[PDB]
Formats: sequence, C-alpha cells, structure tokens
Amino acid sequence: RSNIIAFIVPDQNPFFTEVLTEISHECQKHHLHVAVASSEENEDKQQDLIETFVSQNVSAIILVPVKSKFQMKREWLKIPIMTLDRELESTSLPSITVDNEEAAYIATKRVLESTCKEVGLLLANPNISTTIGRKNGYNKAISEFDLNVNPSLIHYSDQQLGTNAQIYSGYEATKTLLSKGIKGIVATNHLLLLGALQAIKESEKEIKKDVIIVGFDDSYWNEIYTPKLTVISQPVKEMGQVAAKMIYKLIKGKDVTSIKLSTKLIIRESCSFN
Amino acid sequence: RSNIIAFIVPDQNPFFTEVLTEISHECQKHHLHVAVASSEENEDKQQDLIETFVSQNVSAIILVPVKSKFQMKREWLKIPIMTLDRELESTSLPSITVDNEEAAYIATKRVLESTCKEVGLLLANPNISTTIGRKNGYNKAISEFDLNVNPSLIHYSDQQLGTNAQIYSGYEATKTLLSKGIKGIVATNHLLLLGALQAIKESEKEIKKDVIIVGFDDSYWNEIYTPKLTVISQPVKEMGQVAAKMIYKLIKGKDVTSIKLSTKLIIRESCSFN
Ligand SMILES: [Cl-]
Ligand SMILES: [Cl-]
Repeated sequence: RSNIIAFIVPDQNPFFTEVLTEISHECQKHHLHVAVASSEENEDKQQDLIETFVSQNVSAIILVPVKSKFQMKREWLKIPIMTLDRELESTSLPSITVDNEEAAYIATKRVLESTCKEVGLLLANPNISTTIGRKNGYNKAISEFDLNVNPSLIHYSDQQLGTNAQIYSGYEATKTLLSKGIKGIVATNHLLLLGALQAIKESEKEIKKDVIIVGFDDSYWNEIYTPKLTVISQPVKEMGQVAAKMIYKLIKGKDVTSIKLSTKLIIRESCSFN
Repeated sequence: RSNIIAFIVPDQNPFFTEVLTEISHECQKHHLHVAVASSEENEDKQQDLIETFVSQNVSAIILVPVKSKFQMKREWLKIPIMTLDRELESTSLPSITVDNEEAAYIATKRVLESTCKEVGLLLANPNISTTIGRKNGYNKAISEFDLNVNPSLIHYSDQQLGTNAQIYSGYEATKTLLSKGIKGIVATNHLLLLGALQAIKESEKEIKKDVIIVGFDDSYWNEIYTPKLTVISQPVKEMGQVAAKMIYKLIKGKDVTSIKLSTKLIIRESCSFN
C-alpha cells in the first residue's frame, strides 16, 4: 500500500483545510501522509478522483461527498473509506459529522431572541445532508416561536458548483433579502457567510442597526471583523483527532462506528441590535 | 505513472489554494489531477512528501520549497519537477515566480507617500527567496525617499514553523511596532497581515488615524474589512494557468523556461490617513 491517505473535498471552505491539518498531525504518527484533492462540487471529478486513488492503492480514503445520493462502486470497496461532514443516502460506511439540526436551531433561535421574527436563511445545495440538517434546525426554531415558515426567506446555492459559486449565492440571496427589508440572516457555511457580508458591505446598511447576522464556521477574521462575527463553530480539532483514529482502525480492519459531534455558538457582536 | 500531479505547499495561505484551483482547472483538460499536501514549513516533512510521491510514481511535482537551500536526490530526478512562488539557490529546476522586489517597492512607496517616514516591515523567514526579494524592494523605496534603512523596523517569521507561527509573528511584531509609535506598516503576506490586524485591533489604535497598512495577497476579507485593505495583488489566475502549461510540457519531456510575472497594487482604504 501507498502511505497516502486521500482526503477528497468538495470545495475550498477553510473548514476542510483546518480539519485536514488536524488529521495530518495525528496521521504522521504512523507515517501516513494526507493528500487533498478537491472535486469542486463536480460529481464526475469526484468519481475520477476515487478511481485514481483506488488505482494507486492508497492506505485509505476520506470522502466528503458532493451529493448524498451516490453509490460506491463495488470495485472501490477494497480501499478503507469513511465519509466526513456529510453522509451518503444508503451505506454502512462510517462517518464523522456534527449535529447539524442543533447547530442551525441554536443559530436561528439566537436571531429570533432579538426583535427579528422574519429570518432569512442561506443554505448550500439541498442534495447535501448538512443542508437538510441545517434547514431542519431552522424550521424547529421558527416553530418553537410559533412562527410560520416562509419559503420566500430560504435561499439555496443550487445554480452552480464550487467555492465561488457558493459565495455568489450568499451575496445575491442577501442582496435580495436586504431589498425586502429583512433584518436577520443565518448563513449556514463560511462561504455563504462571506457572500452575505459582501452584499451587506456593498449596500448602505449597517450591522447591529439595519441587520443582524449569524454565520457558520469560525475564522481568525471573525474576531477582527467590524463588527465581530457571531458564528456556529465546529469542533475541527476533535473531528480531525477522531477521524485520524477512525481511519487508522479502518486501515487495521477493525470495526468502526459513526461519530456525531456538537457545535457551539460563539456570541460576539453581529447577532444583536445596538 | 499515475495521473496525479503533486502540489507541495508550505502553509495554509489562501494564496496557494487559489493557485491550486487554477492549476487543477487547466490540468484536468489532460485528465491529470492535482493533489495538495503541506509541509507546514518543515523540511523533513517536505522530504518525506517528495519521497512519498516519487515512490507512487506521480506524473509530476510542483514544489513550493520551504527553503532556498535544497538539492534533489538523484533518485527523484525521474519525476518531472518545478518550483512555484520560490526559487532555489542552485538548481536546474524551472520556476514560476513574481517580481518580489517590485512588489514590496510599490507597497513601501505607497506608505511613504503619506506623512509617515518610519515604516515597519513584516517578513517571513529570510531563508525564502520571496522574503529576500521583498526586503530588497523595501530598502529600495526607503533609499529613494532619502531615508536610511533601520534594521529595528524589520521583523521576521523565523522563530517557529507554519501557519500559526506566521500569524503570531505578524501579531508580536506589530504590537512591538505600535508600542514605539510607528505609523506605517507593510505586511508582506496574508498571514503576517492577519497577525498585524489582530495586534492593531487589540491596541487602542485606529487604521487611517493612528496607523496605515499595506498587505500582500488577495483575499475576500480585503474588500469587506473595516477599513478596506490595500494590498499587493498576485496574479493567481495567470500563475496557475501558466504553471499548468509548464508542468504539462515537462510531463511531455519538452523544454520549459522559467517565468516571472508582475504583481499589482490595489489601493483601497487602509493605506491613507483621513
Ligand atoms: Cl443531523
Ligand atoms: Cl525577485
């Protein structure tokens, strides 16, 4: 076997690179190197990447599926494989994920606990399990406040594929939301968040005054943004540590069960009105 | 010989993932896929990764060397190899780079156009060719304004290794520079810039009032930060496309010559006093 573990990502969300770094630190312990290849949300590219890594006989694959409706060819299954972040629609393939519903529930509830009772939602593609999880968290919070869901308020990145696609979706969605006088926004990944912030910046409107916002995925830049950004923070170190341990046991042929972790909200400045 | 191109990067500066996306887009026209692995500025790690990709018979390696003093093992010479971003001391390896002297020259001059006559410089490790080039450009601008080079105004990320090490170096240096009343700063990469912005935020001091700053490296943070960040922009699109062309020519056993590109200063808000 090659001493490479192939980490197949869907996009350039720093989230994946931060998890990578953790996986990598732990794996070099057993003289395993991690290599990363991005599918850019293209499914044909994802298939080409798996097929190359199988052919190369890598030690293992960690797949972040571009869509949840996807089957592993019988010919690939000789390689230890697990998924991360997202689940596939029907496998006994072990995964590592967070509680996506809780996460978006916490985030949505926080915006509601201000004056804002009509919350814009920015979602990625609904073919992804994390999108469905996050949509369900939003719905649950809305309902707890005895509000009606307004499908008008929910936007998806379902037009194009990849990193920049997601950013533009957040931007254009937010630009629309702001134009309707929406005052509260939950952006459910780092890139959708960056697009939201682009639209808000470009407009006249002032965070904490005209609009409030909760994002997902932390960065050192959230603490130095004006105003500081409240986000759902994912447990990236722990996820990386656990995935590295899950992947080692798979490489040794031991039984492994799926793990789900917990996010936490980091309250800063952007989620409350002055 | 597998259809994989290995891109070995020194840290998690978005500069490298941005170039990667461009390299990937072009190379996949030829059914070749780019996989990334980071040495995190560790030369042992770099060597391991090279040894690993050589053993797996990758089509090619694009190396971003952690340091200038590097020699190929003769066993490695069967696999086509170029360097990107950085040049080696003595080798036959083709490179693709920018004009680093001109980049830091333009940036320092921009700061010197203000009242400010003492300019802090944040640099990476001096054992990197881009660091030396950027230092030379700063010296040039200082001299052209008939000021003398003051070594105490220049900081280096050479105490620790990797991404966080460079952010922290940028933070500790800026804090020191601000403690001395320095009103003008050039941060010569995105990581040092981030560290600088942290230090500035922690201090009482306000950009455009108490201090001005010019950074390096395009980022989506730049247009949306408060104030908007002036930076030297690197031509990541051209760089990635041209490197993909170079590496393909190499894979085909054709002669390739080294390329040097030009950066450009994007003037926004952070580089002038109000
Ligand atoms: Cl869930
Ligand atoms: Cl140069």
